[PDB]
Amino acid sequence: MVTIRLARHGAKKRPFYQVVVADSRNARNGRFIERVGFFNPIASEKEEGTRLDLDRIAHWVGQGATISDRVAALIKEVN
Amino acid sequence: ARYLGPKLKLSRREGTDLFLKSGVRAIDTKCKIEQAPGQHGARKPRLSDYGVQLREKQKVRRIYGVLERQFRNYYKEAARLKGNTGENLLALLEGRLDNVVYRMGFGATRAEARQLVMVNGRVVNIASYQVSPNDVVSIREKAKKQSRVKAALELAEQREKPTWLEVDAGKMEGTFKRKPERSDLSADINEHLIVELYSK
Amino acid sequence: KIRTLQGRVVSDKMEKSIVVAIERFVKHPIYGKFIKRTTKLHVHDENNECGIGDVVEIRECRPLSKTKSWTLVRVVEKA
Amino acid sequence: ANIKSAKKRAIQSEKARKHNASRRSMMRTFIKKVYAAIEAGDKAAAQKAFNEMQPIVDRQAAKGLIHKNKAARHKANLTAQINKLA
RNA sequence: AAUUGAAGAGUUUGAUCAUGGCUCAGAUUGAACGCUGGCGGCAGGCCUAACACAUGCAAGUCGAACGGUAACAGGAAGAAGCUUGCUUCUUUGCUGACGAGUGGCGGACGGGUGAGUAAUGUCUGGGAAACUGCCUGAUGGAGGGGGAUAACUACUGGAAACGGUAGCUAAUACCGCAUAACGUCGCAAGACCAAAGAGGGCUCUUGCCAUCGGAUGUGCCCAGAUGGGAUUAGCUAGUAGGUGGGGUAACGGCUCACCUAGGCGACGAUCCCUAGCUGGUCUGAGAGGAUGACCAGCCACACUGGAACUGAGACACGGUCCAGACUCCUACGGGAGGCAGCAGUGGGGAAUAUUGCACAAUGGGCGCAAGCCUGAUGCAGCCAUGCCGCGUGUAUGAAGAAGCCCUUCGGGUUGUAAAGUACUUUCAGCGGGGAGGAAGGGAGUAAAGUUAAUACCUUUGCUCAUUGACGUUACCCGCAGAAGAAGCACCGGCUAACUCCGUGCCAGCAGCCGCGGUAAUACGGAGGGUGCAAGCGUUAAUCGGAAUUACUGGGCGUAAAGCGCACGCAGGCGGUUUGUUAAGUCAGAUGUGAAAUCCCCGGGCUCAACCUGGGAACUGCAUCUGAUACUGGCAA
Ligand SMILES: [K+]
Ligand SMILES: [K+]
Ligand SMILES: [K+]
Ligand SMILES: [K+]
Ligand SMILES: [K+]
Ligand SMILES: [K+]
Ligand SMILES: [K+]
Ligand SMILES: [K+]
Ligand SMILES: [K+]
Ligand SMILES: [K+]
Ligand SMILES: [K+]
Ligand SMILES: [K+]
Ligand SMILES: [Mg+2]
Ligand SMILES: [Mg+2]
Ligand SMILES: [Mg+2]
Ligand SMILES: [Mg+2]
Ligand SMILES: [Mg+2]
Ligand SMILES: [Mg+2]
Ligand SMILES: [Mg+2]
Ligand SMILES: [Mg+2]
Ligand SMILES: [Mg+2]
Ligand SMILES: [Mg+2]
Ligand SMILES: [Mg+2]
Ligand SMILES: [Mg+2]
Ligand SMILES: [Mg+2]
Ligand SMILES: [Mg+2]
Ligand SMILES: [Mg+2]
Ligand SMILES: [Mg+2]
Ligand SMILES: [Mg+2]
Ligand SMILES: [Mg+2]
Ligand SMILES: [Mg+2]
Ligand SMILES: [Mg+2]
Ligand SMILES: [Mg+2]
Ligand SMILES: [Mg+2]
Ligand SMILES: [Mg+2]
Ligand SMILES: [Mg+2]
Ligand SMILES: [Mg+2]
Ligand SMILES: [Mg+2]
Ligand SMILES: [Mg+2]
Ligand SMILES: [Mg+2]
Ligand SMILES: [Mg+2]
Ligand SMILES: [Mg+2]
Ligand SMILES: [Mg+2]
Ligand SMILES: [Mg+2]
Ligand SMILES: [Mg+2]
Ligand SMILES: [Mg+2]
Repeated sequence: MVTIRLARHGAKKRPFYQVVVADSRNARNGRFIERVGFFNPIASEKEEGTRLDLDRIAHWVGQGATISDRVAALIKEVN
Repeated sequence: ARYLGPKLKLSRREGTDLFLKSGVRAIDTKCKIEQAPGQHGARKPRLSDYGVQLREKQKVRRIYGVLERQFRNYYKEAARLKGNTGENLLALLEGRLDNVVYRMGFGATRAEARQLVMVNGRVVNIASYQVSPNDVVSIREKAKKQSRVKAALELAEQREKPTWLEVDAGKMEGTFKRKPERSDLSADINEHLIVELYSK
Repeated sequence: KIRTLQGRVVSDKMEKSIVVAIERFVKHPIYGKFIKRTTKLHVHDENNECGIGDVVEIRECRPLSKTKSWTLVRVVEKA
Repeated sequence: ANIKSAKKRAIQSEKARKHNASRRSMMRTFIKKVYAAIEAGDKAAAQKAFNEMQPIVDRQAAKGLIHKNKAARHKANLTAQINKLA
């Protein structure tokens, strides 16, 4: 189905995640429908570690998109 | 990755003081600044237009001990940046931190200052670090028992200290207040020759 | 409006079908001269209204045969 | 087959083939009787055959042997042809 | 703020100007080779044989669908050496669980490769006649029966692969019946079609069926664009269209019968050759030129040829069937296999890596969940393949030491170079400390919402343990001592850098011109020097310079170039005025132009490379609304 999940970008030992709406069948870093945020797990203090377009997430959840475990946890800790 | 060879020959080949010595005694007493190095040294043929452009580039390099690959990358950066490319290039070389350790007077030479290698209170051991306007550069406490740094400051105290910086005694710190204009630097470097050489 | 093309009937020999030449005037990609180009479409003409030389409005429709996916809208001018 | 689940799929798909072929054959037999009644040219015979066919094509569509559009087509094609007969 | 951007030189001649080719300076690479080689970060690494492949691994999962019980862990009964308290040998699905089996879902994803394909492909922009598992919204349903079958059991055929026979049994397996409308067929009247339980403690959770929506995915159609060849000009019979039947999820010559004789083509059909396409990449001032490896989108293929079956989806890489070419096991009767998954082997080649570790993270399958699976992925190994960073000491130091080398023997130069003397300790080595990548999940407890319930369940808090492959991590502190760490090309001009000795058109050099026949800055060595530097050279290859295919931006009297001359179809071009149209053209708006990349302003790794936020850009395409000078159409 349509899922909201993390695509792993960044560099070796220094992950940076794009938060994407995608058909679940596509590869993690492949075809996606829409980018709705990012998550940096090794962000220095002061820098924004997480941004999420919660309105766009709500649109997609309203059309029956699921959310990965990690994105659900990021949605909690943001708001 | 470093020129570890006899240093006076560079100033001799360039035929000008490149400020590459400590200054325990005079440049004239140390070497023949008039004469180019080697067996065919007292000879001085006509130098080509290419040869002139080369020697100007090799002048600006050999002062700082910046090898060609790294110097080329500065040219590209200077050309990219807005405004006058030749001025941008000198501003980038002046913005380097490893000039500062020497220039503030901690090393007797840049080669010594480079052996010795804090900015905004954080340790930086990179010669190529571009120091920004309003940045405080300073020394550690752990190596203030070295006789090198004592001697080097006494050598530094006879030079004309730079006129967009603020070196201090004791805690041994100074602010990069602004970037230097071309007016600040020596009207001797013909940086248009370097711009032209890389445009070739 | 609804989308239509206009062109000249170059054949009416088929039953309930015509061939319409659409002339377009296009700038040459390299040399800049404006050049005449032609696209021939097989068009449906239920009643066999049109004749060779008529100017016709046509519209895109579902496939009606192997080569026909356009239908006659009006005759602009009879020959 | 190399993989265990592939071996099982080969068995299950063969079982499904036999089951499906039987129902498909049966459905086609009942459709053929309507066309055969039309070919002869008798409306009462054709409406009888059609009334037998109708539940079968509908049920096989529900079970997924055919799509409902295919069931619809068969009923439409034969209803049209039965109406033209007398 | 985001297109600030454009260099020439050598070589024809006795000399000259022009013409014109050849050659060079630059940038680049999936490179290779030679010499050399210290460390790190980040990336990259079969371009050739879509050649053949040994071995391991790359797809399973669910007991909360089902009969069960081969494991082994409990539990209860019934007895033996009897540590008077139980191990042990027995029986028993009773329970945790679980081999095999039925059933469900997955195996169509993820991963590989570029053989085929010059248009059933791709790119851009539109369209109508469609289906769509899992997810999601709404409205209802969810009744009552039946016959089987695997496992299993008995017998039994085969060397094996793999069966045969008979009996027995379960379900969310299968099949009627009932029910039946915002469903299907029908002009209507009517007619017709479904389903499944399971789990926790009547209630909750979850699943099942129908219909209409959403979302996603996929099929289909059209226009323009997307290589070369005319020393390929005609091609086409389901061919082009029509009518009717059939067929498809769906339009359709998709198919068939009949009817009409069409359809395509110099705006290049047909035929031949080459080729995966794109975002982009390299180069370039730009316009172009070259290119499509890595990353991402699309397509195609899976030993070769063909075929379907199952399924929401395949004509299916690790599925089925057949045939073929290979190769292997055999009791000779028969059987078996497909690395263009990852690793690896042989082979080809100038040339391209380990038969590694882990599911901790992200994602994927199954599962209520726990979890299990995952060569995706995260990591590690190998290689200077590239990019970026750092080291190989620093200061002093005339004795201008030797030893060099050159010298008009005065000296000069290497060279402050070395030594000597102060010092320093990055990185490497050795020893101690220490982030971050961990979110979650598991336990009982906390309140509220469901509820007959202060139950179970759900959610959120609450507290206590606990999860890292990388890993002897990044990074930090301490120890010892200059210690363990510099090469490669070049020096006649172009082109930065000159002497001596050896050789004597020889040996040899050479990108181009040229150099070498006894005083060679050109060969070979040396001393000195120049350029680059953990690299440097060489070769290959692309663009540049090359305005040397010239659109931007060239020529044709004599340098290459006006057909021997004309007529003329297609085509290109078109005097002047008014009106009209609005095709070109112009303006505005809207939609689209994936992300990455490039660029700008920022941010993060000590810096950089690298990573990353927002913007700009994507010069295009389409649609709508206007303008009407010019070009085109029409009228006079
Ligand atoms: K199974
Ligand atoms: K020339
Ligand atoms: K696959
Ligand atoms: K290909
Ligand atoms: K056909
Ligand atoms: K037809
Ligand atoms: K291109
Ligand atoms: K094939
Ligand atoms: K399925
Ligand atoms: K995992
Ligand atoms: K021209
Ligand atoms: K006009
Ligand atoms: Mg380097
Ligand atoms: Mg000559
Ligand atoms: Mg089991
Ligand atoms: Mg795939
Ligand atoms: Mg029932
Ligand atoms: Mg069923
Ligand atoms: Mg019924
Ligand atoms: Mg030719
Ligand atoms: Mg020929
Ligand atoms: Mg038809
Ligand atoms: Mg068609
Ligand atoms: Mg090919
Ligand atoms: Mg150019
Ligand atoms: Mg490719
Ligand atoms: Mg191409
Ligand atoms: Mg099917
Ligand atoms: Mg498969
Ligand atoms: Mg395989
Ligand atoms: Mg392999
Ligand atoms: Mg070989
Ligand atoms: Mg496994
Ligand atoms: Mg020279
Ligand atoms: Mg000689
Ligand atoms: Mg070349
Ligand atoms: Mg050109
Ligand atoms: Mg010319
Ligand atoms: Mg002549
Ligand atoms: Mg001539
Ligand atoms: Mg003539
Ligand atoms: Mg004429
Ligand atoms: Mg005119
Ligand atoms: Mg217009
Ligand atoms: Mg983009
Ligand atoms: Mg006009």
